[PDB]
Amino acid sequence: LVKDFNPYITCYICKGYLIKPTTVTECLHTFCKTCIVQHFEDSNDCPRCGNQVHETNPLEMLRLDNTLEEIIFKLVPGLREQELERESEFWKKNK
Amino acid sequence: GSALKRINKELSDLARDPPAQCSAGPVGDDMFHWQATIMGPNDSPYQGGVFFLTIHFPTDYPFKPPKVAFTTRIYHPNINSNGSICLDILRSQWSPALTISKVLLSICSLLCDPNPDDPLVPEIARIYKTDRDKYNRISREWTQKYAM
Amino acid sequence: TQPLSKTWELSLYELQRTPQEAVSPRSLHSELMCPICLDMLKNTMTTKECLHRFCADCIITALRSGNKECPTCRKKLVSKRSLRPDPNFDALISKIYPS
Ligand SMILES: [Zn+2]
Ligand SMILES: [Zn+2]
Ligand SMILES: [Zn+2]
Ligand SMILES: [Zn+2]
Repeated sequence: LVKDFNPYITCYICKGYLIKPTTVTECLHTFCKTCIVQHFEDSNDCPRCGNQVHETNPLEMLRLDNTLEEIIFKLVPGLREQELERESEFWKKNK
Repeated sequence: GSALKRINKELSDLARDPPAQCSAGPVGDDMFHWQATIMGPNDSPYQGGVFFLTIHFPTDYPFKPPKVAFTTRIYHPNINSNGSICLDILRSQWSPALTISKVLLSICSLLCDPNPDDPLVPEIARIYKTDRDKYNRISREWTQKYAM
Repeated sequence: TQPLSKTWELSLYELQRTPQEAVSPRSLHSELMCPICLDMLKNTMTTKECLHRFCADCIITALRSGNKECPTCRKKLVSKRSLRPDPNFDALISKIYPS
């Protein structure tokens, strides 16, 4: 049941599936790329555990988790295509 | 037996995903002693050749590299008459995430693109640098003479 | 590879994106494998610099020694601080392969 994996493959910030999963390396907590990048625009704390990143530019401590993305795409078939479609709808409406 | 376990996994991986133009496996049921075969790469002057190698795994594999040498004589600036191979990843640059599959592929790339500024056979490196035609000619000749 | 300011720059799509609202384990072989022992990850430890994953025992044995580099991508591992346990990856593994 795809539902059973939700806790390990969803974003603590937006509660949806992890999209371009991005890891805060100091505490190894992972979020959508957009979610964590935008959070860091006015905070230095991990949104999950509150651990403060020590660099002036918190983006220095981010890494894309490509392995996790591939696992998520295999656990949630169709997700890869749904997000590409979602993006396509945006550009078609704005372009 | 962690080394033996690792070697066995590699064997299974090779059966599932063999490296292009290469094969390898135990000689007569000694898991720590393998033979490999490399078909001469198409791009290279070794084209058509069949090249045999011997592989000896150490007891603490994969944390120490395997010993890999050619048993087929070959005209190449980085491989000598003992069949010893000058290849970074076999010595100074080994890593425990490497496997025989990856080593064979690197050797193929070495056959395609020699490193004359890190040789084992000076005269061959000299010839490769200063006269490619002659290097190709003799490479091909040695391939017909030894790599049946 | 790319400058930091490029890597994390969000597209116009990404600046307005909304959540994506919430089969056989065999196909996950590569993703769950330890690059050192070639078996499924146990007691996962993950490099801070490159997010490469190894069994605790595997990477510890490798580092000592060693060259003090990530076995997968060769990046320097400045210290003991350079690795950290990944319990969430272990739990995901456990849900994929229950005991
Ligand atoms: Zn999110
Ligand atoms: Zn955290
Ligand atoms: Zn391992
Ligand atoms: Zn790495």
